[PDB]
Amino acid sequence: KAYRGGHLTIRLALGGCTNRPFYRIVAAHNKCPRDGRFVEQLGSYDPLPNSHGEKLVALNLDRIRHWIGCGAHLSKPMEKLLGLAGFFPLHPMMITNAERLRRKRAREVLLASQKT
Amino acid sequence: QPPPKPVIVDKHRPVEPERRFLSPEFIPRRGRTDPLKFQIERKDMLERRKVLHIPEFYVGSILRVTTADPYASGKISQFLGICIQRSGRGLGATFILRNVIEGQGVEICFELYNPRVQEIQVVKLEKRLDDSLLYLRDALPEYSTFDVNMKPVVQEPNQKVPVNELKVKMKPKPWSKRWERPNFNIKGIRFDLCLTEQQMKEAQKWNQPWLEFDMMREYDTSKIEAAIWKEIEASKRS
Amino acid sequence: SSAYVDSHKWEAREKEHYCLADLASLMDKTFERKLPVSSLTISRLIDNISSREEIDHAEYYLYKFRHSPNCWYLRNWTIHTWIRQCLKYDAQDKALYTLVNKVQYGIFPDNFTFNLLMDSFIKKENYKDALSVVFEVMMQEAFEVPSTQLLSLYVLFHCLAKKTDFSWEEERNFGASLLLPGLKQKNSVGFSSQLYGYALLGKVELQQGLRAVYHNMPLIWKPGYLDRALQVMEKVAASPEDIKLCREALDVLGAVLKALTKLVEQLDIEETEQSKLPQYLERFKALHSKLQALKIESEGLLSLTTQLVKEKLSTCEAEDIATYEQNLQQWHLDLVQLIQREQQQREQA
Amino acid sequence: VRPRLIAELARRVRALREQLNRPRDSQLYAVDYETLTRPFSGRRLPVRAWADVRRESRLLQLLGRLPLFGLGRLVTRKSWLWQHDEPCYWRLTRVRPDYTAQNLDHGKAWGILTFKGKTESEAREIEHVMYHDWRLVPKHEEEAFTAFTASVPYPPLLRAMIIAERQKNGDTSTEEPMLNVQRIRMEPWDYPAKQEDKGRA
Ligand SMILES: [Mg+2]
Repeated sequence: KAYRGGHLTIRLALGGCTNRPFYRIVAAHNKCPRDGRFVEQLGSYDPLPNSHGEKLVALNLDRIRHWIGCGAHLSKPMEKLLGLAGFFPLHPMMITNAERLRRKRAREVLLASQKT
Repeated sequence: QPPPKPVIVDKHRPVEPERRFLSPEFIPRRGRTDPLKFQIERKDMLERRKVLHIPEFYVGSILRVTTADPYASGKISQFLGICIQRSGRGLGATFILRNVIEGQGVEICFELYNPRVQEIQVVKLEKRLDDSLLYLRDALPEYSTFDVNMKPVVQEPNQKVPVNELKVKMKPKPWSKRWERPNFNIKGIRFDLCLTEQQMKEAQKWNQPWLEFDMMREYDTSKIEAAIWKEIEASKRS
Repeated sequence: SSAYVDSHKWEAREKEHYCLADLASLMDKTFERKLPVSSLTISRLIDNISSREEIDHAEYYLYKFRHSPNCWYLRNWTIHTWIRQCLKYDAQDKALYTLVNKVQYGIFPDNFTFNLLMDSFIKKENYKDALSVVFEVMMQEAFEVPSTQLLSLYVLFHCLAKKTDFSWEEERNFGASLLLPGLKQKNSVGFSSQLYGYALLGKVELQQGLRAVYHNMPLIWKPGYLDRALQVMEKVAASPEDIKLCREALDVLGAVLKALTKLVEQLDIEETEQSKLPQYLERFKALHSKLQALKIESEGLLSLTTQLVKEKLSTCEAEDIATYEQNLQQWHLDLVQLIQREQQQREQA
Repeated sequence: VRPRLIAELARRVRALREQLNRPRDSQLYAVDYETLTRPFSGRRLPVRAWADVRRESRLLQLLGRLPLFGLGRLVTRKSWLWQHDEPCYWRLTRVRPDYTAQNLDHGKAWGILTFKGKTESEAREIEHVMYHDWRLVPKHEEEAFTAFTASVPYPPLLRAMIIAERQKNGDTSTEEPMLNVQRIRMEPWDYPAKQEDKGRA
């Protein structure tokens, strides 16, 4: 499928049955479907915790750097995960969400102290 | 804001003044009868003309007409068509119109004095070298195929008659009238493509040149049409 | 100045003498086929006009040219052909209509041609037409010319002879027009007229907001027009001669009547003009007292002081004439190039 | 292989017809002020520009009130001057209005520009001409208006990777690695674009 224009993009592909999502960071074109074909499988991510409590994720640093040097845009969830990892800058919307959660928790504690 | 008002002025001493023009149905026929008939029918149609305008026209002109139909959509009938001919004299005078629509060639015979017709209109005024255009039946449909929504081509108030000197291609041989003969003396058709030089040589036998050379058949009119003119202007003044 | 008004050169120089009907038919068919046409046709037409109906035909053809594929060229010599053809055959209604709906016709006279037009207005002794026309020149924003003195005379006379107390459009027009003639920084008349225009603009703002100040009027957006008037007064008191008139009393009246008891364009931190009125009035009284402590005759009528300008007006009219003959020479030099240009097409054909 | 000709014919005819009788710029820029919907499109306008389209006028409508559409005359980007205190304008060089417009209130014009007093020796197409966000500055208060006057650490994981790299290489290099940031000219949103890059219906 020769897509007109377009541009490569590293994004998340979904796997696993319902109520068991398994994301896979992978490079592909902007116009490909969600579970459509790709070029090279890059890394994986499990949004569920393991027996240890932590959850799993894998990054392919050299290959991802090569792909970025070749030129490919990034999707918001995957670059957010990269920023949380540390190879990539931290996300401003992540900072805003954290600050909003902290404000809401402070407000809830204030209301609890008022009620008590 | 007020809309702009376009105005056109055309000043040419030779071209602007055209003097006179008579209708083809005011004139009488060669037949013998008392001119009292003619004059009373003329004053009748003239005191009707004081109401209805009949913008003068010619054969080969495009006429749009609105008429009062008894049983129709809105009880009116609007028809656009090419003038094939004007036939008859007196009040029974009529003009034929024709138009190809949806592939069908329709034609009407409108009488121009019945109260049933409401309005005449000249979309275009022009003249063909042939006085009779009945060969448009056998002509191609594209020549007669005209628009119904064509608004009036603006014509000057005082100008000569535009004559489109053209020729027309025709349907194949199986014609109805045998237009090839010299009895009609028509030229709008294109013989070279409609037939062969053999057919030309075969039809020239029906050439009767002496018709135009004879002079006891022609009908002089000058004094007649002058008297009719004077009757018209007298009725207009009165 | 009848010599400054009339000029036999224009009427006896380079007349075409082609058939008006032929040119009309040509232009009509060219604009019916809606292909672009040079200004040479319109110029020859206007030079050939000798009738009122012909000037009307030319007005409609100029409308068509405005709505033609070419509109920017805007040849001033053709504009003045039209202006002369209209004003010599005395259609002031048509002249005023075109000049007010310039957007419909797009006439743009220069300094000398406009001064000729306004001098003809003087000769016929009409005020409303000249007033509307100087408002349209305020729209033009063309005041760095010898016609600055004529504009000043006109406005200084008409603002006094007006005697119309309430009119928002007219008052904004006056307030905005009284500035541009005075930017030449010439004398008390100049900078005090700038002061009074600042006062009028601040009044218009305080009475109907800052929107109309700029929306359909080319002006600056700084709301502190009273502030600028105070600045002007303080710098004048610091610094020459200042021949004054009692329009400072009109300024006092406006300030006191405003001190007397939706989209938000004003900036939040910066206060509102409604809240600045008090300190505006305090500082205005302060500057009044300072000026009277410092010139303060307030007797010389300003329209009479424009007669003092008539002498150096009669000196600069010579420069204006010289520039006009320079324009004529440049026009006759570069226009003949366009006649051979049509000959190029005809020889190519 | 079987060729096909009607496809080429349709392509050519459609291209010719559209490039001939495309809708006029004025026709498709016209706006009805009480409904706030462009004709020929039936689309509504953005809430941020509703008021500006109701109140303020267009560039060519402003330029129609002065000769030659004001060559060299000051029109400033209202959006730029509300977004930044610095002066920003347009050195308009060429102008061309659309003849079909009744008020000659639409067309194309551009020249050199300037952003916060950073003038470029470059006369390029304007951006967003048809907006109702145009403000005309007079010739007075002109010079007063036109008057105008390191590095960052790498990410932690990346710097750790480079530390391991150069330690494997063998050199100490106790200096912390950095990149140039004065070179990276992060450009504001309002930096204009190329009209021709974006298409047209
Ligand atoms: Mg038969």
